[PDB]
Amino acid sequence: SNAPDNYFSGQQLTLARAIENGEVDEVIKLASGTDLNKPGKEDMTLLFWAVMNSINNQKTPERLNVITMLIKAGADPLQPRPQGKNSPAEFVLMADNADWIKAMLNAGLSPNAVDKTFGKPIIFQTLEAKNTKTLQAMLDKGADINITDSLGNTLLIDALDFHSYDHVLLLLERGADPE
Repeated sequence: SNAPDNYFSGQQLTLARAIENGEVDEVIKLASGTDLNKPGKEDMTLLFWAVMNSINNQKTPERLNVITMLIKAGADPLQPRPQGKNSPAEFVLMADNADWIKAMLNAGLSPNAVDKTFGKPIIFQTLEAKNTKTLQAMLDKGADINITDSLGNTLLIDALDFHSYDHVLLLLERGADPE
């Protein structure tokens, strides 16, 4: 049957079970003596495991706090996956709401962070979301609204180019430099 044992063994499996249980104090305890960043099987990581298991109407605030506590303990929210697949922070910036990114910003994720594969500001991932909530979270936490990619494009230029009007209008309302 399907269980965290699909991905993890040993001390990582013990911590994956505490994550699955939404047990914040036990996660805090186990994290110290667990390799937080070594992938398990199928490229699964403990932090991706915490993002998946947060989707539960039981103990929801505590399950978001498990994400925060894993990052404070040294789980890397910017760790890439193989073959150019993205990090937990980049992944949750495309989501329909900002609960995940807020849990990571609460653990000291920089709103100006760049990805470790390509060096792109992770805030560009918000332009892929269906609404402006993750961009609002990053700008609210003090992201540079005028940060550029390697070719000098801003969030505003990219949003205009794709006709992502809701993102354009939020960026303008927040004072994004149009030149």
